[PDB]
Amino acid sequence: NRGPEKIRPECFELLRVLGKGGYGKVFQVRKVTGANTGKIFAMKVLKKAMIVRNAKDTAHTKAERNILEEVKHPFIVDLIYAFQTGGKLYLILEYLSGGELFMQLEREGIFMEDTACFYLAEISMALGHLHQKGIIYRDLKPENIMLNHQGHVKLTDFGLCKESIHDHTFCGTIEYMAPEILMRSGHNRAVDWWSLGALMYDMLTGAPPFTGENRKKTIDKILKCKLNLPPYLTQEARDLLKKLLKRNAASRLGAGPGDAGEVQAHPFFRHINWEELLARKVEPPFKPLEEDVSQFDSKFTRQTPVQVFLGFTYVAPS
Ligand SMILES: CCc1cncnc1N1CCN(Cc2nc3cc(C(F)(F)F)ccc3[nH]2)CC1
Ligand SMILES: [Zn+2]
Repeated sequence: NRGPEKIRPECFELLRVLGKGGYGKVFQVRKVTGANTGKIFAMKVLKKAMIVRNAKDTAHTKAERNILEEVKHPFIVDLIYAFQTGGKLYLILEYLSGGELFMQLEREGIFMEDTACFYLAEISMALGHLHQKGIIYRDLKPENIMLNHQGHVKLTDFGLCKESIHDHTFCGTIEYMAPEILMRSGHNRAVDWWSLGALMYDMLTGAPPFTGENRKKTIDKILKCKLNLPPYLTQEARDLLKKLLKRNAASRLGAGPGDAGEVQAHPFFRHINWEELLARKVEPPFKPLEEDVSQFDSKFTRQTPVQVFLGFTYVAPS
């Protein structure tokens, strides 16, 4: 009765702050009008004025908008609306109440192989679909991996960088960045299987494979590449990681003509029914405690909101 919806900032109620950064804020919000009223979303708010200052920032912002519209997949975060005002860009994504999956590592100290297995497979599906659509993830990290309500993986940062720091690859943690990214010898589709390697390692030992005393030193360690394999590891987890964490790109598992399927065919995934896995029919090893703000804080509080970009405006179907 009266139109379709023109989604506006005033359709949402600002409930908590989930993330602050140089380029904008992530809020937790409730839709209060029309359509799903009462449903909870995450609302990423970006500052137009500062993005258009820099072309590399304009790219990711536009790409994120693109990818989230065009690349939908069960282990990738859903975009539900997008819209803009003068001076601001808004993105309303699904609210991921499970929180970060490396916070589960804080509590588990470390992840059981069979438990890491589930998370790694789902991750791989996402990465593999991401490739089928010609997208390379660059800087995958444990922060980029989140957990929906029932506790399944969802990939997360496709736009700008959360940092407020800005010192684009050296702003936050580099421990999960392939040598080539550091040697600026490009990237490639096999850069993401490195990152999967680093994540596995962390998932089992609680640390990235090579760390140093400081940046310079870190970068070094990584390039040096000497790999330390805790004893308590089963042969196949050993097997898998050797292959993945390979100095040279060409040589990593997942690099081949068909590659995320081959990664998946590895004996470490022998128990994984991809059919039901992607149907989200396997119960996840972790099911956390809808609005529950618990796993983001305590750091974040105080809710309040501070040419190109044509077609940014968007409503998801379904
Ligand atoms: C919007 C997806 C999401 C959904 N549900 C619950 N948690 C989520 N988060 C909240 C935390 N977030 C990390 C993050 N990215 C950021 C980007 C910015 C930027 F404004 F771009 F500069 C600022 C702060 C940021 N914090 C990961 C995704
Ligand atoms: Zn940055």
